[PDB]
Amino acid sequence: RAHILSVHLHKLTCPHCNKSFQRPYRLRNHISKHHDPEVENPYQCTFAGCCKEFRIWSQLQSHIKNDHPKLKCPICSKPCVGENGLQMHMIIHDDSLVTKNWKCHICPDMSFSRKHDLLTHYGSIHTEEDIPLELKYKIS
DNA sequence: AGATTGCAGCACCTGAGTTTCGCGTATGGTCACCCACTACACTACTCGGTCAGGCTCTTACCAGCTTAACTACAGTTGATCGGACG
Ligand SMILES: [Zn+2]
Ligand SMILES: [Zn+2]
Ligand SMILES: [Zn+2]
Ligand SMILES: [Zn+2]
Repeated sequence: RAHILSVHLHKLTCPHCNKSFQRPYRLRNHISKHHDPEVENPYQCTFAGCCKEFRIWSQLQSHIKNDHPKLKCPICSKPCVGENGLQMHMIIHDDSLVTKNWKCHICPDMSFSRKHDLLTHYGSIHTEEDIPLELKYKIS
């Protein structure tokens, strides 16, 4: 895989000056300046569904760090991008919309009908230690 | 009534119709081995983004002046706007 990407598919080289760069990111920045079109805003947001464009690389660095920070779900630690990403993923845990089933983390048999009732099993066969966070998190 | 002779009865070697058999030749059947394909979960090296380090370029200068434009003061006229008409 490395041989193909270093002897035949020269993807890390400039299309114009024939320098090369240690990551595609720096090649992109290089093309955006040293071989740039007459465009006023040489930088464009690299992320999903974002259409914004910028004059100086520092403003793009700021925009990525502000509006596309890479987060982990507070409950399930799965990664997501930006405020919308977190708010979209938080629906999955929501007990008002997602009228989910109720089970033990270990015991195969459980089949509760309400959240308060599920805490009886975790309060007796387990205890207040090693209950799952989605059950515990009365955060709203 | 004897010398010549046939009948036919005895016994033992022999022959086929009939049978049981052995094998060929070949066929369906047991079952043991090991192969091919598939696949859930995994191993591990690379690529990639991000960050620092610190060497690097390039700015534009102080008050004044002296080369260059605006940036406020200013006046009659627009035609959206309110709110009420059709
Ligand atoms: Zn180049
Ligand atoms: Zn963006
Ligand atoms: Zn979550
Ligand atoms: Zn249990």
